[PDB]
Amino acid sequence: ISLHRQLRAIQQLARNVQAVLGAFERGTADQMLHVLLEKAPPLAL
Amino acid sequence: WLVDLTTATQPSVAVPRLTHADTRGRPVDGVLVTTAAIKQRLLQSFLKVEDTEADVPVTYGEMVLNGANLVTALVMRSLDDVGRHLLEMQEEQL
Amino acid sequence: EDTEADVPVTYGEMVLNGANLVTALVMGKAVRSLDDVGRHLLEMQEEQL
Amino acid sequence: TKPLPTAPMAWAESSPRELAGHAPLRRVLRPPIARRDTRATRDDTEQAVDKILRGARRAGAPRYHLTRQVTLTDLCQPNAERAGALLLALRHPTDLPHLARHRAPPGRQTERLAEAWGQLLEASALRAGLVSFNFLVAACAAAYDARDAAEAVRAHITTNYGGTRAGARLDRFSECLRAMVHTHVFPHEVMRFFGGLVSWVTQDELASVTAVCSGPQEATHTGHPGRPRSAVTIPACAFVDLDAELCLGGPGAAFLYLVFTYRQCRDQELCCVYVVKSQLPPRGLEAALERLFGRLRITNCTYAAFAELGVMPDDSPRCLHRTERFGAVGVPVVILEGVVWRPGGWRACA
Repeated sequence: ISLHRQLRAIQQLARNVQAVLGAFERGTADQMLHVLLEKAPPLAL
Repeated sequence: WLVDLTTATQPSVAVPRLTHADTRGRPVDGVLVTTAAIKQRLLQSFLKVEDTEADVPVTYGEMVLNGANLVTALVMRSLDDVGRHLLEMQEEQL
Repeated sequence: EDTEADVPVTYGEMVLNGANLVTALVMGKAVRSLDDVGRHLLEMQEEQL
Repeated sequence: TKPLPTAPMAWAESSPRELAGHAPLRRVLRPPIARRDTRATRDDTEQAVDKILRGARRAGAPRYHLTRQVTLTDLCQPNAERAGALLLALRHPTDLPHLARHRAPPGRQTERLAEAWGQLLEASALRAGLVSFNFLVAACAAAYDARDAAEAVRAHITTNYGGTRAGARLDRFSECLRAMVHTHVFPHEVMRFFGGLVSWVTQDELASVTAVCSGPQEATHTGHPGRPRSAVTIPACAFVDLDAELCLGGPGAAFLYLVFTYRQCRDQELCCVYVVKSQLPPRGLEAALERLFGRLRITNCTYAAFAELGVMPDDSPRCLHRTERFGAVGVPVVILEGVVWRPGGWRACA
């Protein structure tokens, strides 16, 4: 019975970790914008 | 006077699965508690003893899960397997 | 860009995991008669599935 | 006879609750409490015997209290008027000349009511009878507000009522009504409600009228098997609402009342009989009589007298306003629908 709950609670982590591990493939898309906006001067200059 | 101690309590609610009974099986209603001075005074003069060796239950009562939040998941196998996996995870608790 | 579309027909239904309660008439008091409580539970929870 | 819209078709038969209620009682079990732990007729009349058995193998349906009365045909005419009119019983008129001697104020002609009533007995003959409502409208027709439809009431009465010189019955009974208020014997002290028409029996000079003294209207088996149905009809001069004149437009059951209006003057005394439809308490009604009819208050003890007549059980009550035919006469008639009759007593003035 207690092991059957652990099949719910350990697999509950595999959601919430992949939602936090998924914050790092969108940190790349974030912090490749914050650098290319600092390498770039505007067209008018 | 002892009659009154026994008449002032309204009966309980619950029904145990196993009752303290005599060797004959007559069940036991209540419990008096005193010091050893008074108890041994009654058992001589005033009261009587219908039996000595009684029966007592042994195993403790247990519990069963009735109802729960239904929470599952999957990794995408049709879309109904979410449903079928529930009955699975219900069939366990039975 | 289209004329005829495909649409479902049947409604849905629900899956029932409820609170399962008993009120059971009883004649005589003994373990079997009492265990029937435990039994009628399983009977009833066996029914939902 | 067992169709297949079953859940309604069994519901109209008087249910599944009576089957299930007799199921735990009677269908199961030995419990309640037990131990512990000859060519055309026959078979035409023979199935009619079986129809009595069909009348006996079985038997909503509302109740009634039908009444009958042997009624002289002087004042009312149950043949001329169709089934579904109001009716009015009377006291016996031998009490009229004595009560006028004690209820009339000093200085007034107490001999007038006994004389005016005596002229009526010699005018309809050219015994507590019955006054029909349509006959009463043409009597008090000379006091109304809509005077043309009161003449439409007077148009069919002088042509359809049985008797000689029906207009002489009208103008003498209207003289009796002017002698009522003058001798202070008010017409509500005499006019008593008798139930709505369903049928009547014809005979020379008298008729045996059947009526519902209490109950609903339309489901009385009238006698006619094609139509056991007869709507309540009222002429347009007497029909007064209080939902439109007081802006009470909400749904709800609508009550029906009779209302007399009294004008006490020197030899010019008016009478008006109105049918008041309301959503009001009967105790919450006298204040509404103060708002409308204060003109007859000054010219006069109250000017008004009223009693209950019946209840419409509808949530949104439905009325009609048509022009029906009493013979060949088109009369603007307010046809009421779905009326459940419950009478009551009059209310006081002095």
